[PDB]
Amino acid sequence: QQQAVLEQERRDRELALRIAQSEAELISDEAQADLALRRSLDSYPVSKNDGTRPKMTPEQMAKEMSEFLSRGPA
Repeated sequence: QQQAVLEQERRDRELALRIAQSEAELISDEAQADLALRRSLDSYPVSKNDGTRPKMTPEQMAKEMSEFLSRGPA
């Protein structure tokens, strides 16, 4: 198991050191940008499908005022 605990230990330190030295140096911005790009699944733009377009229809203003008047005191 030596080879295991050995390469595992040495490696562990190496990486850990890279992340510590990198994050501490804040030079490895490429990683953040990448992970951020892959993490931003919402990369795609917005898609209208609810009808939130200008012009308040009777139903809208009605739902707003109705919901407003009906709420509570303070």
